[PDB]
Amino acid sequence: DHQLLRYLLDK
Amino acid sequence: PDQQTLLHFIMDSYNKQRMPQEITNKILKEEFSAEENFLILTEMATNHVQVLVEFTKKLPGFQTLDHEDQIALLKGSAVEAMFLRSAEIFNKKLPSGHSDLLEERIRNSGISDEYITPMFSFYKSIGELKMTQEEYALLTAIVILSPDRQYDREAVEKLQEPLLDVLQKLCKIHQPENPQHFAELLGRLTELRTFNHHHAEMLMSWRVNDHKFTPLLEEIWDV
Ligand SMILES: CC(C)c1onc(-c2c(Cl)cccc2Cl)c1COc1ccc(-c2ccc3nc(C(=O)O)ccc3c2)cc1
Repeated sequence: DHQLLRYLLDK
Repeated sequence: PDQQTLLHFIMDSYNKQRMPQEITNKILKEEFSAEENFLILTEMATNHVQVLVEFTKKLPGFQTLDHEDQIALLKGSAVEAMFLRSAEIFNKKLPSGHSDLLEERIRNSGISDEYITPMFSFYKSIGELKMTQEEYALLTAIVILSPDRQYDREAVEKLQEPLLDVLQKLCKIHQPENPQHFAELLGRLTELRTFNHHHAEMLMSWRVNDHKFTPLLEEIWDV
């Protein structure tokens, strides 16, 4: 649902 | 200062993530027109969201929180955190913020006078508080870790209250003559909430006049 925010959090 | 070490790495975090000079130079360097002003503001915002995420990550025990509530907090504080950081630029006249030219661009980017007026009235009021970088940093941290955002509220309070206490102390430790100063700050936060509705209307106006944003902004603002 909120893929880009997840990606930034996990990076 | 029982354990003011948390303030150490908060200011470390607050100074860690930064907007590249090459990107902020555009505020000064580029043409001044409605379209270019909008594009520069969009680029600043989408870059700042990334700075925001890296700041939030570094916050005490943010990564231990529930994953989908982490999103809920990022989405809930985005506009407010950008207003606060932009306030800081105007208030402290941060050189790389190019505040007079940043203001020119905000005042000619398709925003209604209805929103421009309280925006700059807010900036002036917060400036008159004469806040330190540690105050800006802690307010930003407090705003991000708000338990009252849409979509458990309890574990957010466990992370926030420690920060509220540190801010409470620094007021009594760096403004002994005004014991309404901590209350003053918290009052401006309520004024900060007012811009959530304004911003939703700004986005609507921009969208019906064929402005698009970035994927990242589109996600964090639900566009
Ligand atoms: C998406 C665009 C059109 C937009 O929509 N509403 C607002 C909007 C507006 Cl117009 C006002 C308030 C809030 C929002 Cl969301 C904006 C532009 O918002 C900004 C966001 C961030 C910054 C910003 C943040 C950090 C910076 N750091 C430095 C640095 O040197 O570290 C330099 C410049 C910076 C600029 C400026 C405007």
